[PDB]
Amino acid sequence: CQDVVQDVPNVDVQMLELYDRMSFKDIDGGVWKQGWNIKYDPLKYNAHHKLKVFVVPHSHNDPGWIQTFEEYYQHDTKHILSNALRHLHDNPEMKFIWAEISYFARFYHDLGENKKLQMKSIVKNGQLEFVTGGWVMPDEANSHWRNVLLQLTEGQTWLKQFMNVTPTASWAIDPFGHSPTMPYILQKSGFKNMLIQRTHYSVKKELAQQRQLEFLWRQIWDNKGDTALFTHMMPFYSYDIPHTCGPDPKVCCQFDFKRMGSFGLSCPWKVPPRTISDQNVAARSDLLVDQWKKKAELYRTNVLLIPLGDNFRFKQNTEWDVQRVNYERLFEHINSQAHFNVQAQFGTLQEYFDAVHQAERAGQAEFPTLSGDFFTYADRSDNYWSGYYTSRPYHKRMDRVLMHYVRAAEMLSAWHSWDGMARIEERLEQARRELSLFQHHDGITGTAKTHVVVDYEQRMQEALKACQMVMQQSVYRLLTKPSIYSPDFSFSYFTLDDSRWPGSGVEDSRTTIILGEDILPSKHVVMHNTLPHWREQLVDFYVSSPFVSVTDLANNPVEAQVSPVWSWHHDTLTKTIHPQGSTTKYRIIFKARVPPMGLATYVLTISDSKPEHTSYASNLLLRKNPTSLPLGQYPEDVKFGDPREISLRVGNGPTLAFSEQGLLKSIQLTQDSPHVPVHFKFLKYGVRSHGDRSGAYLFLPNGPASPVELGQPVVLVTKGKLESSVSVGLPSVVHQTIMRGGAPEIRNLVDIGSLDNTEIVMRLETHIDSGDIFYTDLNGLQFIKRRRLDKLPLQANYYPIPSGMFIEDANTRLTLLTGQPLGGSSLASGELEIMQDRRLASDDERGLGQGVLDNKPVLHIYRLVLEKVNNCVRPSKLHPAGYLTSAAHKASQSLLDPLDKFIFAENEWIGAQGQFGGDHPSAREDLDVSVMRRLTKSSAKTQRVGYVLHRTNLMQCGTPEEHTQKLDVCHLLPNVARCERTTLTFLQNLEHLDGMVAPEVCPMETAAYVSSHS
Ligand SMILES: *[C@H]1O[C@H](CO)[C@@H](O)[C@H](O)[C@H]1NC(C)=O
Ligand SMILES: [Zn+2]
Repeated sequence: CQDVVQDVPNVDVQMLELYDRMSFKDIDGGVWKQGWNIKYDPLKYNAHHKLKVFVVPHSHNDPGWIQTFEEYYQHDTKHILSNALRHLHDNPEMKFIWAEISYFARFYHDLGENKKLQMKSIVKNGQLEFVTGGWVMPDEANSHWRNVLLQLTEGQTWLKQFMNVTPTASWAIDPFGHSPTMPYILQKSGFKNMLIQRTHYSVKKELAQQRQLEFLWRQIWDNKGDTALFTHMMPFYSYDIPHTCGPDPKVCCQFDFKRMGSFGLSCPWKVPPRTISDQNVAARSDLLVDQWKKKAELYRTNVLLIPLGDNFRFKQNTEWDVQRVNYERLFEHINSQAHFNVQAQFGTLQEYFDAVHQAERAGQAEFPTLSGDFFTYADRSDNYWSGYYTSRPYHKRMDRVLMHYVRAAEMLSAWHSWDGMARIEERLEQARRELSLFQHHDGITGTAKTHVVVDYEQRMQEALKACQMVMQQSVYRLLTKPSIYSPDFSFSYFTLDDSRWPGSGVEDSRTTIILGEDILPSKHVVMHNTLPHWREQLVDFYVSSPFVSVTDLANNPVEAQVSPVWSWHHDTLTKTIHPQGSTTKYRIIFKARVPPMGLATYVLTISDSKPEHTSYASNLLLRKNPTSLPLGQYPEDVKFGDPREISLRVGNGPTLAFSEQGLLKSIQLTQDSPHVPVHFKFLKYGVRSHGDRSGAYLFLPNGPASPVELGQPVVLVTKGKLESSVSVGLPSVVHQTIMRGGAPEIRNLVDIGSLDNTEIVMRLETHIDSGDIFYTDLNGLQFIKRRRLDKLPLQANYYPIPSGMFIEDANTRLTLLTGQPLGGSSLASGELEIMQDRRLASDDERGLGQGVLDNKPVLHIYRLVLEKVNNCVRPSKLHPAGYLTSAAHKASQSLLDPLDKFIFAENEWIGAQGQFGGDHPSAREDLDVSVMRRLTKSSAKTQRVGYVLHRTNLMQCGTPEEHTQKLDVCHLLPNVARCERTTLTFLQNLEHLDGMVAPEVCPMETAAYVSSHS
């Protein structure tokens, strides 16, 4: 295995190093506004060395943005695809590329058989080519790598089944900045090439000057280069026709033949296209070939890519004709005029890349190596697209909840083969497709119109219900004596209980377990653990009495804690935000211990008085002018006091101190150790009163953030043996710090209300001497080093925080893990900050046509890990990556893949069993079974189950941490007949494995395996 820590890769371009050296000056470069006046030697091309030009027609189709998926399908996309089928069928030399399989599958299934056959023929013959082949073209900033792989697999599995093709070239022309997670997944999924477009204009200029726009993009930790994927970065400001023929848009716009009047389009540079004729073709060709030869100067081979397309293009039959016939007249002239030394034709993306690599093999070019990412994007001036790292945060959090429910539903149901009447495959395909659709670069990004956001939300709610159905049918089957199991596939044997989604204060969605001597004395509950190691975690349920005790199924008592159910109210009469306790519902909390990829059953039983193994939390309400807070049968009376500082410690864990405003002020790791300053603070950013305004995409603050004025907030302290917490009602945020014996959990119930033109940020202030360095993750997969640059504006220093961020010095590290993607930064040494929500009244001129005024309450979740790192083996100061410690990684897993909780619905569960998975191997802590999916339906004689195995890399800090078992996924199901290593989409077999054993993977590697069972 390669060492991902100690060997700094030697690459030609390392983006952090490039950023440190670049000046980012925004000067007027002439017609290429953000470049320079390109010059070329006319003698470079001649009869023995011609410029080969591939004009690649395309149409950018968004699966929701200004209209919903279905509205665009009906108004635009079905017509584009119907006319592409007709025009390509009738014009053999015409070509077209297509990226979004969600739309193509919607179209293809509605075609009659004759047309399905014509479509398969134009694909098989190379006229219509799929590029990437994912369900969508995903956002690359906020998306989790597991969901980028899920959507890629959904689209490619459909293409293999119906079209018999698997794309090996990727096309990503619209995500707002680009992540190395894409080549990581694509290279492990059979790809050979990829193309990107939205990168900072200063980066395009710098790389163009060195002819480094084509490069072998490897991961930041890859010393050998085996992760490398050839990448083509487009050079100009847009993928539209005016910015794809060459450097001068006033000229290129004349070659977009849809802009002459009858289509309602024109050229803003004021020179319209003119129909090509025999009297003007020489002058028009002279202008176009000049643009092409200028573009060619920015690249190393004699093969040139010229995209020809824009948003929802190629819709009307007359548009297909006007573009095709005019370009055909230009090609016939150009190709017959030797003095141009050009051979131009319509082509596909794969044809371009195959010709580039033929040139490379002929020794005509060598390409530079590159590592790093392409965030944060700016398309012009100081307009940095860091706002969408936070926009519509409710849905960003929903993404992560659904991510986990899809994994858990696919894994729980994979253990058995199911009859078709159970509708398991149907519900899982619906859930995978709605979560996949939301990965779109106007979905999770929060950049769609309000009614489109509602459509994505409704689709995801249906997907969550589908996952719940599959999960509860699977738990009932896995834990019921076989000869007793009698399923009704439409019945709810269990209901899921989720404590953090939508969350307390967001929706009252949880069911109370109703017990009583005259109705039901006890209730079975079941926990699932999707991770491949034994895991303990506190779990809580609402119960109708405080006198409840817990047992495992062998009837062994389990220690439990009961606390009140507290809800916060914005009291419009007293004008204060304060908590109310329930006098008939209570929370019971206990530690569940669950096998690897397994289930564990417990029983909750009511008694007439305080049970021996259940304790009760104390509660203290700090505020001036308190009023009583009765709690029904709860056995401990609420105490009151004036605001004051307080300290809490649960178990042997850290001791946390809080200010009189209920905000953390210090963390003391052990009895002996020091009280380290760690202060939470809430601040607000505003919007500029003149100049450009922040909107869904852009973050354009009117200077550094200002502190939220807190007043004298109400603080609630709950102290228990198993769990303690401090909660405070601040303006727009109920902020909660929860302690269970390890790193605290932070929950913010964020309701920005009607505060227009405001972005609320949560900042941590420490005295850690981090300087200008901080680390943020990319897609939940890797941590990359960031350097704050005072030569760039504040918004350029904001990066996506898809799952975590940290700062450190020689001795101390503070890591904040997140349960949802948000934007953040470290704007000064010792600080971390992360945006909570943003409400903007203005549109930011990128096409959305509205501000962001549809905010709703969201419960954000986090874990805060302060650690000593002086003993850790860390990368050298020149390495571009960082790595988590064991405790930080486990804290991230506690947020993203918590235990699932099921409450048995009926009064009695006949045939109930206590555990499932006790014999499953408990794998080393850095290994995860990211995906477990049965790939065959019940009628297949040979069953197949696919697994994606991911190993992260954790720092070595001196903990012996030992005894774990080897995990061989190919032997998790019995009767194994074959084990194969496959691409990550499961679509191609790469290796037949000896002994039917699937090896574990190396740190930072991901592999897929498929086991076959007789
Ligand atoms: C397409 O798939 C392979 C090449 O990928 C080809 O040999 C096969 O005949 C085609 N279609 C079928 C029958 O799978
Ligand atoms: Zn788009």
